[PDB]
Amino acid sequence: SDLGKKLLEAARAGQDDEVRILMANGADVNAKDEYGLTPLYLATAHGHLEIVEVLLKNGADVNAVDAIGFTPLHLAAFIGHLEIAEVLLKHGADVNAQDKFGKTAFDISIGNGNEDLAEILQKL
Repeated sequence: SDLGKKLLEAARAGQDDEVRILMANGADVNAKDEYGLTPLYLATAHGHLEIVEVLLKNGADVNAVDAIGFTPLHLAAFIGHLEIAEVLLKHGADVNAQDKFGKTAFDISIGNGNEDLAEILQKL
């Protein structure tokens, strides 16, 4: 909560080393900000691969959703971040998870012309 706020801030700002320190001190990996978002979502939104990997290793929730029902996998599909998608899948991101309008991460990747990301999703 105190450390959760600091963790949300470090994820937003791409502060890799601050994230590692906060993990080492037991910060809430799934802290939520006033927008209802978690460090994993925020780091994914920014393309911060190292921070994503660290959060996942410390138990970050892959099923956390935003206001439209986007999981971090949906967001990675939208932005086209191949490596972040791959690590989310390795940690159990649900390839069948549907947003508010019934779209899977695959659907999102195709809608946003991210062909390479669509391929890794189709494979699973």
